[PDB]
Amino acid sequence: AQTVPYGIPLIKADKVQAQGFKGANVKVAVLDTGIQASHPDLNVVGGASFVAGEAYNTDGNGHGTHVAGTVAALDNTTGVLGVAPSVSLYAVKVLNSSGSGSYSGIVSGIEWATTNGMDVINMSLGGASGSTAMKQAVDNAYARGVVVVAAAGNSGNSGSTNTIGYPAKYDSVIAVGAVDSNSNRASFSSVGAELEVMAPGAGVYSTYPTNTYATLNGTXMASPHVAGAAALILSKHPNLSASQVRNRLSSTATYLGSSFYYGKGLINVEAAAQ
Ligand code: NA
Ligand code: NA
Repeated sequence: AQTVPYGIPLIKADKVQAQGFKGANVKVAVLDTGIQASHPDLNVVGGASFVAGEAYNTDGNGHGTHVAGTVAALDNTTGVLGVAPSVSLYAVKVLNSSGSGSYSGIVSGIEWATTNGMDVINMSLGGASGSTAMKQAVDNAYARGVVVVAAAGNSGNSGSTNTIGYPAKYDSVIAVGAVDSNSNRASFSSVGAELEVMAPGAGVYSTYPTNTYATLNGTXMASPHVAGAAALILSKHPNLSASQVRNRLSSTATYLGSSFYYGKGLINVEAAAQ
């Protein structure tokens, strides 16, 4: 009936859901291409669109629905199961159906999340360059107590070259890498002095536009696993500042190898929310 993607047990998330920690009442914004609100295995509680011509509750591309799915697909008997099934999900469309969006459209997106009280902000987007405003936008969301998690990048390792992208590159933002189901790092995963943790990214199955589920690859898939893990930790220890949460994710991580390719290693929501 319900499929449990490899990532859920990979990061010990299933152990936490067992204790009864599902991330209920935690507000999480997915800053992506929108979310097919009508998907049965998903429940968007609200949000906003900073993209012209399209509401936030529609996904013209598929990316946003897949990512939102990894964070909180309903713990029911249909489709998949997400990392934090009881999270209050927010669709913040800042990327058009082509998967591209402006610095401003994104900054506005981040601005809305903080002002509207999201405890976690997920950004599975990024590019070769950043912005003075974007930098400011994330440092404040963070100073304001939100957990900003972003995708590291699908730029492979170009030697000793830093392929980590923005917004990830910033220090107030968590740069997530990608591992397969074997816990080995996936080839597309970006390498850099900023790679912070690794989460499932290869062959991630989740909800997908027009009431179905697909398998995709990318650090974009890795990212909603830590945003999902932040949610469980916060549901367990509510009065935990963003920094404490950030620390327990990295600190407790399962070492796999060199931090330039792994950061602190694979995550372990169970050790983290301890
Ligand atoms: Na489900
Ligand atoms: Na960062």
